[PDB]
Amino acid sequence: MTFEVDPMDEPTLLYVLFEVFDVVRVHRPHRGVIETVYLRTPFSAGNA
Amino acid sequence: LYPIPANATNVPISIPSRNWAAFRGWAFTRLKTKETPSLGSGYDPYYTYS
Amino acid sequence: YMPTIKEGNSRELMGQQSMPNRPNYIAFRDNFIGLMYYNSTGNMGVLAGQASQLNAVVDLQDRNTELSYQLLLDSIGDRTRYFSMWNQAVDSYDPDVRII
Amino acid sequence: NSIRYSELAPLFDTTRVYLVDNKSTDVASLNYQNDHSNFLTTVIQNNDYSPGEASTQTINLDDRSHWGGDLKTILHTNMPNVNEFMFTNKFKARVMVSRLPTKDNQVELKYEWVEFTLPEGNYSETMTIDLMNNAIVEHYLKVGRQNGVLESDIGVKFDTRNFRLGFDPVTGLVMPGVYTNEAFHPDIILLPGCGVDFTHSRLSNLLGIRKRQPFQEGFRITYDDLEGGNIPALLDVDAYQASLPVIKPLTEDSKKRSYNLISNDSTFTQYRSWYLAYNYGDPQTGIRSWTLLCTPDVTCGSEQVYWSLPDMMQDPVTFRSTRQISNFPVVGAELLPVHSKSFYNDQAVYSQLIRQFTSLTHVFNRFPENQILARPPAPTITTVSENVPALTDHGTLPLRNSIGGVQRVTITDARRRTCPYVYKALGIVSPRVLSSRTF
Repeated sequence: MTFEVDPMDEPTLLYVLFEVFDVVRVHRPHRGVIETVYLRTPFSAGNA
Repeated sequence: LYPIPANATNVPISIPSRNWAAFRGWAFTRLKTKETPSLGSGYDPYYTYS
Repeated sequence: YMPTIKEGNSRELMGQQSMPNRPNYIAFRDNFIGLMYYNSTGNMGVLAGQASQLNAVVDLQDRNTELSYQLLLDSIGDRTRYFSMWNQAVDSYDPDVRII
Repeated sequence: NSIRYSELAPLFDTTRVYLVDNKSTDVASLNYQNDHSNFLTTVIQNNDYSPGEASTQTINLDDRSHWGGDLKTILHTNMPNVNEFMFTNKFKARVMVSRLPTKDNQVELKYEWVEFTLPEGNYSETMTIDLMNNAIVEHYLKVGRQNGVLESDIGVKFDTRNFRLGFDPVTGLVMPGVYTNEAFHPDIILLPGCGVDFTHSRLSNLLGIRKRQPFQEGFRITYDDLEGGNIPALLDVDAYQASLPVIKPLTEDSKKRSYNLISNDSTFTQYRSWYLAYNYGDPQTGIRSWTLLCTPDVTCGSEQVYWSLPDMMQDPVTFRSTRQISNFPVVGAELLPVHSKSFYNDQAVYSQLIRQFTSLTHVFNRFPENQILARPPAPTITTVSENVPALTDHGTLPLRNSIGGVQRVTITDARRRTCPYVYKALGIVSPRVLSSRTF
C-alpha cells in the first residue's frame, strides 16, 4: 500500500486497521477449568 | 503503526507475504508520534504528553 | 506585562497587568482508558482456573482493546449521554470553536 | 509429530526455538524497563516481516501430544566483589561514638550500631578488608573525633594475622615485641562494648567467619562472645636488651597511642580476636562452638540462579502459575557463574609494601606505629573471582502446547529477584513428543 499525505512539521504515525476476524471460542469442560481457543485471520495468531 | 517523517509526503508501506483468507478491509488515520504512547510496556519514558 | 525586570517595588510596577492562567482540566479518561494494561504482553492479565495453569487471556500487541470498546459503545447505544459509573463521557469539541 | 507454524510448512519433531536477548532489542517497545535477566524476547525469527512485526504470531505444537523441550541455556555475568545487590557492601558494626567525662572523676562511653557502606566495585580480599577498615575510620573521622574519642579506642578492627606466635607461656608476652607480619585468616578485633553485625550482610563469607548453625536468624559477634581470646601484650624488647632480666608489657607507641591493657599488672590487652578465641579459647563454650573456619572466598558465597520460562514451559509440580516479577515458576536451577579461582605467592606481604609506595598515600596505612591498628598483612593464599561462561543442560522440560511469539526469560536470584549483573542470556529449547494426550 502506498499512501500520499499532506506534509506536517512533526513526526507523525500511520494507523492502518487491517480488519481481521479476531475470534475467541471459550470451552469450559470441567468445573473450574476454562480453556479458550483463539483465532484471527489474515494476521494469523492463536490456538487454531 | 507506521512511522512518517517530518514534512514527508509519500508513505509506502509493505505487508510482506501473508495468507489473506477472510480479509475484511482497511481503515486508516494519520496519528502523531507525540500523542501516541508506545503500548506494550509497563512505562513509556519517551512519552511527555497527557 | 512586566514593565521592568527589577523585582523590587517601583512606580513602573503599577503598570504591570494580570492575565488569568489557561484552564486545564485534568481527569481520568473516557471509559477509564489508561488505567488497565490492555494489549501489553508483559503485563497481560489473567483469568484462569485456580488449579488450572492455562491462561484464558492470550492478549496480543497489535490489538487495540481500548478503541474496540470506544467504537462498541457508539453502535450499541447513545454516546452523547453521560454515564458517571464507567466515566462514560465522550470527548467532544465545541462545533463553533473548531469550525469558525 | 507436527510442530506446525502458521505462515510456513508444518515442521515435524525435534526443531529448535531460540530465546536470545539480542532480539529483545529488536522488539524494544515491550522492554524499556527490563535487564538481561528479566526480558521479553521473540522466537518467531521469520525474516520477511521486520525485526519486530512478527512477534504476534504463534508456534502451535500439536494438542494430541504432550511436548517436552530440552532446555540448554548460556549464561554469563559480570558481578563485582563488592556490590549493593548481593549484600556485599553493607555491614553493621557497633563502634565507640563519644568518650566524654561525667561530672566527677568518671568518663561515660556512648555506643551505637552504625551502618557501614563500602564503595561498589570489584576488589581483592586485601583491598576489601582495607576498605572494611576504612569504613571504621570514616565513621571515626566524621562522627568519632568531633566528640573526643581517642585513637587508642577505635572499636572494630578487621585484621588478618595471629597474635599468639611469639607467645611464651612461662612469661605471658609476645617475645619479639612485634607481632608477626604473616597472614593466617581474617579475624575481627573488638573492645569492651563493641561488636559487628553480619545478619543482613554477606561479608561474613569474605572474612571466613560462618555460623556452625546457619539456619538461625541473626549473626552478631560481641566482645562478650569472644571470651578467652585476649590479644597478648608485647614484650618491651628495647628494655629487655637494655638491662641485659626485666620484663615489661608494652604500653604505648612512638606517637603515645596506648595499648588498652586490662590492668597495670597484667600481660593481656583489652583487644580481642576472633582467631584467638577460636583456636585458643574454650572449644565447648567459646566462639568455636557456633562459628566456623572457612576459605575466605572472594566471591562471598556462590548462590544459585533460577531460570524460568513462564510462557512456553509447563509449570513443575507444586509451582503455581503466576505473573509476579519476583515469583515465576522455576524451570531450571543453575549455579551463579562467578567462580572463585585460587592464587598463591609467597611475597604477598612484600607486594603489599610496594603497594603502599606505589599508591603514594597513607589512607590504607593509617596508624602505622600501632601494631594492632596497623594495615593487615595480605594473605599468601588469596582468591581471584572469575566470571566464567556457563553452558548447562537443564534436561527435558514439559512444554506449553501453544508457544507465543513473545516469550519471557527471567533469571531469578536465590532470594527470588532479578539479577542486574547478567548481560548474556540465551535459551535453546528442543521440542519433542513425550506422550500422547488423546487415545
